[PDB]
Amino acid sequence: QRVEQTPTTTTKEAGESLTINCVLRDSACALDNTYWYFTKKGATKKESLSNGGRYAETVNKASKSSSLRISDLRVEDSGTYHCKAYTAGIGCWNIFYEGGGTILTVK
Amino acid sequence: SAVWGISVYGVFVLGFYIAQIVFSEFNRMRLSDWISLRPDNWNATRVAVIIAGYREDPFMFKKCLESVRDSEYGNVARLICVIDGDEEEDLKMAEIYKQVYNDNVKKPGVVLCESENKNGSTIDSDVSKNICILQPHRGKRESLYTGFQLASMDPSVHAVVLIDSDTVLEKNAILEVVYPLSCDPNIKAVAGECKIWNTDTILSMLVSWRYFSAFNVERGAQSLWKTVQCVGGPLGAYTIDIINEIKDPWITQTFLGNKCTYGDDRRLTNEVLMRGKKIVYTPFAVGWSDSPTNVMRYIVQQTRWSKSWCREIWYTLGSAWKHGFSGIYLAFECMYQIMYFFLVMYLFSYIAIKADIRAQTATVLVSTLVTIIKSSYLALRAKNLKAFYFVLYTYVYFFCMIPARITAMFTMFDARVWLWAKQFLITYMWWAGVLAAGVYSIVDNWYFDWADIQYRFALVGICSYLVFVSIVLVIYLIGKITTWNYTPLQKELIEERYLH
Ligand SMILES: [Mn+2]
Repeated sequence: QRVEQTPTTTTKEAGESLTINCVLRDSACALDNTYWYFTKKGATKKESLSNGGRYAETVNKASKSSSLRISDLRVEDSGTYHCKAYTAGIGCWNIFYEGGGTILTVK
Repeated sequence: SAVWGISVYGVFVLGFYIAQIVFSEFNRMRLSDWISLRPDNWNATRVAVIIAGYREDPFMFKKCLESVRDSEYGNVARLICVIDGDEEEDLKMAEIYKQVYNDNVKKPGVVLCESENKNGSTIDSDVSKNICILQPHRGKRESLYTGFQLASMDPSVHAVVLIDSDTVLEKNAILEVVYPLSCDPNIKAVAGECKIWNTDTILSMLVSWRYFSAFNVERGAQSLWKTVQCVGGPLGAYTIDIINEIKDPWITQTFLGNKCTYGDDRRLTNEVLMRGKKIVYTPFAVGWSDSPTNVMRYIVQQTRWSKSWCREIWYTLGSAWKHGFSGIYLAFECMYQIMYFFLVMYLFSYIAIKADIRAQTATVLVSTLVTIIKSSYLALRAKNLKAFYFVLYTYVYFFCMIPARITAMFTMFDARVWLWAKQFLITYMWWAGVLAAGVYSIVDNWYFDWADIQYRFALVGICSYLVFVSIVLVIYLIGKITTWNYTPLQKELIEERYLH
């Protein structure tokens, strides 16, 4: 059971939008919901992201997939993005699945 | 008056016990149904087990680590060993851990709890290898906290099984505690059935069946209500998340403005209950732990447990309303405990004052009937005939639990003579009081009347009770002589203790 942040690396100009998808793979358990964490370059601390502002996260339950649409990228948005998957239901453990992470460079 | 009181006592106790019985059976049925749909070779959850010990017996520690390694769970991230030692004597525990697991052991000078940086990266750098910590003797919580940090350190850790140094575990026990909550996300903690294996002494034997009952009835019942008031030290599961969420609060528990350096069990569980999370208990997970065999050590242990219970009841009630509908049973249970203690004390006071032989005969008979019913249930549940030894639990309960209760209540607020007094003077005064009541009653009723039907009934009842207790003692003695009452695990434990 693994989670794949398909676009795991990317470099893009400021003042565009970027979409990062998070898919839970090889799981018989249905995805519950997805949490997104951000680490600033150099920094190690992880900061949680919430729906609103420039952050728009879409959650798909049938495909056990989620995606974060971060729009209007500035320079300080440059960092590693991590998705944190959840499984729930009857007999389905509440698990943290951490994806490979997506390092974004904004120039 | 006396007849009404005994009647209500009997009906009340039996009704609550039957309700707890059906609740626990429903809990067991739900757990079995949940397990029935478990996929085979299920290892979805990554678990980092945590050990905490101090001055443990080297042989028992070696057996505990052997059991931990022998567990069949295939998704154990690492073993975190924490020992508040930093002392030449405690190096024996480190040597024992080295002969079983990876030789590497780290001995930080500083305690993470008192550290300005509570992240374990100061003391640890690699998460793949199993790590043992030697730290200055702080006590309990702290040690656990250390482990907690080290656990959380590894992200994979989705849960943390907390095990006492002196605990024998089962290969399955792990999955058995790290799976129940799969069924219900809310479940944030799984109490694991623990069993007293040392049963040579009658006390140990009694306590063993006591444990049995407790775990498989009350715990079970509360488990059904997804609100087990307390987790299991020896065998206890905890979602890493809720842990991280309660570790610090629990690591910083001060009662009346005083870091509670007592039973941690209860406080973190009470914090989890405050969060509104559901706690379930499973009986399929078993962990063998030893029990006190000396009456004085049992007294002090039960006194400490009573102190922790009385200290945690206020917060338990204060947080019980947060469970909405649920929790009502928890409130009923604690109210039952307090009112049951008060009723027992009042009944004994009334018996001592009145000294009516018919009354004492009636209470003895009904208490024997209650213990008979309880032991019959326990034997039917365990498919084992030694559960009938529980009928003697009335003696040990009366002579130990009550003095421990009074000691805790008196010592909650406000050379060696004093300290020794604070432990056993309550118990000695209680024993003197019961003896004085007995002799006063026996002299107040120093008469014989064979023409009185009530007197005849009382005499035949007391004689029957005496012969029953005598034959139970005799069968226990012959069982001890033939070593039949020994637990199955104790036999090979003795075998490889001798072969050492
Ligand atoms: Mn021990």
